[PDB]
Amino acid sequence: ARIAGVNIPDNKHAVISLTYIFGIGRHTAKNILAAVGITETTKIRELDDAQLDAIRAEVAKVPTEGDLRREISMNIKRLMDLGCYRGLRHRRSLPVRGQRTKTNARTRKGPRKPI
Amino acid sequence: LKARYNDELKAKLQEELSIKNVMEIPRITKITLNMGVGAAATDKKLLDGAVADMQLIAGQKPVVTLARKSIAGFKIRDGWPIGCKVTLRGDQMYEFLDRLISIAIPRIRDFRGFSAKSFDGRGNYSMGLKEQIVFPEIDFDKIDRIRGMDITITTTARTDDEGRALMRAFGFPF
RNA sequence: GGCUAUGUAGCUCAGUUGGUUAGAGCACCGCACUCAUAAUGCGGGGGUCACAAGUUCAAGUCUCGUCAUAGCCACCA
RNA sequence: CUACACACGUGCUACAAUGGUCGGUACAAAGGGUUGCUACACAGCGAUGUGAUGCUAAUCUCAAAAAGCCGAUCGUAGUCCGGAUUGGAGUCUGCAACUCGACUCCAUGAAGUCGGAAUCGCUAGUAAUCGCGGAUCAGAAUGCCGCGGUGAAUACGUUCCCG
RNA sequence: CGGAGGAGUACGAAGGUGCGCUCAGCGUGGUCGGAAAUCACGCGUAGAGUAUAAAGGCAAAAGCGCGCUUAACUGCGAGAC
Repeated sequence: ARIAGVNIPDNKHAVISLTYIFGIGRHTAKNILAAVGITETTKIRELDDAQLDAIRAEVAKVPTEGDLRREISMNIKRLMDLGCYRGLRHRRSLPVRGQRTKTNARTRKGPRKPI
Repeated sequence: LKARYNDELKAKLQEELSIKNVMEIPRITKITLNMGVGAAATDKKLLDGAVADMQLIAGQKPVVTLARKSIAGFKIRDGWPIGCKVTLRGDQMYEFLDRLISIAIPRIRDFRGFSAKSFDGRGNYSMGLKEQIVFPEIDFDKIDRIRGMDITITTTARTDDEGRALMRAFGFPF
């Protein structure tokens, strides 16, 4: 099926399939299915068009994909523009939540660089 | 469309622009579809994919556009083919416009993607639509990678305001 | 005054086939072995063609010129 | 004292099927508790809040042992593996959590598919693996010092390495 | 033994014919895609091209396409340079 603009897997159960959308986790999928009425373990290929429409309508009430990406970018850019300590860390591409930088910062600062 | 423009949009546009003569009423002449593919001579599979996509989006057989001149910077020579193009006129272009404004725009994630201006000062409009998807075609399985596309609407309007009036009458967002 | 020849990693060298840059070995830098060195083993990154002009698959791979360099010819009265 | 182009030592969590998730259901030892530990009820998805009860403790409490067993599901995929990093919303200690705390919920979902030359521990209730407690301490353990659960493989021998 | 450059080939189509078409540059607009690729519209405009050196030429284009083809024939040849 194609939900919220992406093609989710068809053979996987509904809860696992719906977490393939940027902005939906297991809890959110678990709540959407409960709200609509579809059983948790039903495969995607076994849903009818009306149930697919119901899921597609339920997905509309939470931020997803492009909108959520835009909002996160807006927050980070606002921090960098303002210039507080957190924005300075974002500019420098260093840890933002107070972790040590003497060692062990490879996720933020990328692979090692020779001198 | 067709009958709609023939029956009301003509007099409605004449009212809108205070046009003196029936011929000075703007009309839309042709719609041209273009794909420009680089490195086509490398494989030619992407070229066949381009001609296939064109044949589905527009119910006409495309023609491949050959390279003119030979660029050292790119890997092209004047011999190789580097694109595909189609021209739509009359009923075909009218149905293409109808299907476009019906299906494509709702499906694309960004909304009101066409800007306000996008004008050459000649009443001719151009839009660049990303990905060959967002059109009635084969499902995502059993197709190649997405390919962007260029739509160009060439009209008899003399000025940009006349072009904008024609598009708004047709229902174009801008 | 005349001809020939050569000019590319830090050094030594191949360059090649005008698409194409280019590859090597030492060297260097990190790691290891050692009480500490050397020797030794492991991993890695490096040159864009002596330049100035033109023609074209800019081309280091063609042609001209300037410089640096090596060679030997500069004779008979 | 927490800086950050880099280099090293000691550890933790993994790279999955001898496993992950969900439901049901068993079996410890040791230790701490009056500025303290709290049965139970209500509110909250939750960390927690409010009321209230017993305890100066073989009497009341921390307290749920976890791996285990039974049933379902996932079927080898960077995945229902992994849990780093980042956006948003909170709780508590404290005069005060910006530099610079711990924890909770939603979202995000990085490297990693068993590791070169080399090098370390261990001979039996040992190694391996699973949880529980304490001192320091308002708060702040993957460290340190302890406690139990499940429970192996291999030793022909002294030629070589170290003492 | 004055000043500058080329040749010792290529092509069964790059020959014949019928029909058809015009280059190059600049400016706007348009996904990747930019100084420069393909698409659309304009403005000045032969500055393009002609297998290859230069010169004399080239709109009935001698420049560029497509279909059919072998006149890249045999015997000659008034008259000229």
